Parts: sequence; C-alpha cells; structure tokens
Amino acid sequence: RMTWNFHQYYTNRNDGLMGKLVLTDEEKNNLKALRKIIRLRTRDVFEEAKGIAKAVKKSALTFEIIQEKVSTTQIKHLSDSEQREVAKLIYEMDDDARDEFLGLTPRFWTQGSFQYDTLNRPFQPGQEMDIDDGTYMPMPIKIGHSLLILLVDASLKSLVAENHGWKFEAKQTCGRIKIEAEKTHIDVPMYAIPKGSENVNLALREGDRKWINSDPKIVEDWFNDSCIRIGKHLRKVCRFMKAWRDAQWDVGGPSSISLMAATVNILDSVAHDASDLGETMKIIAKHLPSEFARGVESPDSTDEKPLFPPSYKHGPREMDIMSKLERLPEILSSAESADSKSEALKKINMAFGNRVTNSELIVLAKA
Ligand SMILES: Nc1nc2c(ncn2[C@@H]2O[C@H](COP(=O)(O)OP(=O)(O)OP(=O)(O)O)C[C@H]2O)c(=O)[nH]1
Ligand SMILES: [Mg+2]
Ligand SMILES: [Mg+2]
Ligand code: NA
Repeated sequence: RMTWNFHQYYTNRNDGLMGKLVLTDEEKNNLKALRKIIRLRTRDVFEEAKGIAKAVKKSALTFEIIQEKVSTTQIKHLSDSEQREVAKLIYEMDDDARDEFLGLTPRFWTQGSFQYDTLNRPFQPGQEMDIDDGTYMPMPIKIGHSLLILLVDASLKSLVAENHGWKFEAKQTCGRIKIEAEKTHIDVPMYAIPKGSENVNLALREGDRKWINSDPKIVEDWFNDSCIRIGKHLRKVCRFMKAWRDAQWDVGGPSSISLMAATVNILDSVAHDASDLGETMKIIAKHLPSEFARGVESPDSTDEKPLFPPSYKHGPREMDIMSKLERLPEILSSAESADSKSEALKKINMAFGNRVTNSELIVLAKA
C-alpha cells in the first residue's frame, strides 16, 4: 500500500541526485579548457618534430645535429634515452616515411562520458573525474608506432613539467595527466586512422600487439542509439548506477561501460516507467545480478573479452561486486518501506552515499 517515492530524490536538478552528479557549466568549461591545452601542446610537439624532419629532408644532417634540435623542443622533457630514440627514429627515416610524417597533422575526438554526457562529479576523496580525449593520426592503411607514442608522451610530459600539481601516468591504452587538486585526469588514447570502423586502430603501449582495432564511435553510436530507443532517462539511470559504484568502492567496482551495457539490456527487455525513476531503478537493480553473473557482453562485437566476466571466472573482486549488486535491490526496497522520511533517506543513501541530504525530495505515495 503506502510506499516512499524517490522520483524527485533521483531527478531533482537543484539538490537531488542529478543535481549532485551533473557538472556545472563552469566545471564543464574548465574541462574543455584542460582539453584544449593538451590538444594544443600535442599539435605543437608534432609541428616541432616535423620541423626537424623538414630540415633532414633538405639536408642529411648528422645524428648529433638532429639530437641538438630535438633538445630544443618540448621533447626535451623525455628521458635521455627517449630523446636519443626520437633522434634515431628521425635519423633513420627513409624519404617516403619522412614525406608521410611531414604530411601528418594530429586530429582529436573526445570519447567516453564527457562525449555522451554521463560524467559524474566525483564522490570519495581520491576519486577523479575523467576526460577521454583521443588523438588521431591519419595514415596509409606509414609513421611508426614508437615515434608516435614518444611524441604524444613528449606532449603530456612537457605539460606535466610546466604545471605544479600535474602528474603523468603511462597506461596500456593511453597516456594520462592527473591533476589531483582539480580532482581530474585526462586520458589520451592514440589512434591510427586512414588518410570504416575496421580501420580505426588503438595504439597499445606494451605486449605482442602494437595496435588493436577499437573504434570508440561504435560505443558512442550504440549508446546514443540506445538513448533514442529507450528514452532520455537511460542517461540518468546510467549516472545513478555509476554513482552507486563510486559510493560502494573507493577504488574498483564494475566498469562504467559494463554498467551501461547491462542497464541498456535490462531497459530494452523489461517494462518500466520513466515517470517513476525510483521504481525504474528498483527494476534495474533486481536484474543486474543475473546480467553480471553470466558475464556482460560488450556492445562492440569485436572486443575479445566481456566487460565483466562470467561467474565461473570470479575471484574475490568479482565476488564482492556480485555481493553488492545482490544487496542493491534490497537497499532500494527497504528504503521504500521505511518508517519515516528520514529513515528512507538514510537507507537509500546506503546505495548512493550521503550526497542528497534533502528528505523533502522523498514523498509519501501508494504503489
Ligand atoms: N570497445 C571497448 N571500448 C572501451 C572499453 N573501455 C573503454 N572503452 C572506450 O573508452 C571510452 C571511455 O571509457 P571509460 O572512461 O572507462 O568510461 P566512461 O563512459 O568515460 O565513464 P567514466 O565517466 O567512469 O570515465 C568508452 C569506450 O568508447 C572496452 O572495454 N571495450
Ligand atoms: Mg571516461
Ligand atoms: Mg579515461
Ligand atoms: Na549495493
């Protein structure tokens, strides 16, 4: 009969969960500003390296002179051996390769939650907002993997040198600048593309494969198609599931993309009503454990691994994730049946953290 309704608690843009999660325009503009700085520097580093290559096209300069030239650019912020390597790579280029490099101008495209608007304000101390800004290198389906990575690293490392409180982190799939004071990091995955999703190649930092075909547009188009198909509330509930994950784990938990994929599957196959996103979240929560136990398939069919493994592959971390997923619909049910508004709030905040504090967003209802 009587039940607490949480639709405002979730959706209210003043001080409900959407209000707590969505970045303000100032914050978004700050991120855009950070993105521009990184893009400009990467553009500049490539122009600088191209200037050296241009000089070598004109005259077959000695190795020591090429090295000296490298030392005057932003590449000076790489290690000595890495500078030697860039100089050696420029020295060793054949005419064809050098011409291709002289024709290369990096392009950029943001992928991930800043692009499709699911980027949440961070919650726990230590957690950071993420901007995924890819750099793209148009090439014949002729510039080498090593040189390209060194130049993008030169870019990021040169900014890290100039800015107090910025730090560089090498990842398998990107370079990363972390800005702890701003609770932000920017990831720069690097792609080779033709000068056709099959030809978008993501550079890998280590291993048996230098490249793998992984077009971020596949996920972006899948998600935006899903939003059109299911409704705008898809973005809201994905934000909320990510907020749940940030509240349950300081570090770790299921990936954002696994939560998106499982949520889309559920909302495509189970009736729900966007006029009550509290019920919609309860419905999602009821079905997530089965989605995750069987393994969460990627929306990109070319991915070699699922986004979350099936339960026969579970270790302590996946077991912990299954446990918290199993608890979530119980938390939501108990909040619905709580004795008072204040207890309803206390209970639902055990799912999403103590972010929403306004118990007037919770209203007595019937269901
Ligand atoms: N095909 C594929 N793409 C991935 C995978 N992981 C990340 N990506 C691509 O990178 C994009 C950004 O990934 P994330 O930073 O992990 O997710 P997000 O949507 O930005 O969420 P968050 O706000 O937590 O950063 C999404 C997708 O295009 C994956 O496992 N497979
Ligand atoms: Mg991201
Ligand atoms: Mg990232
Ligand atoms: Na939980």
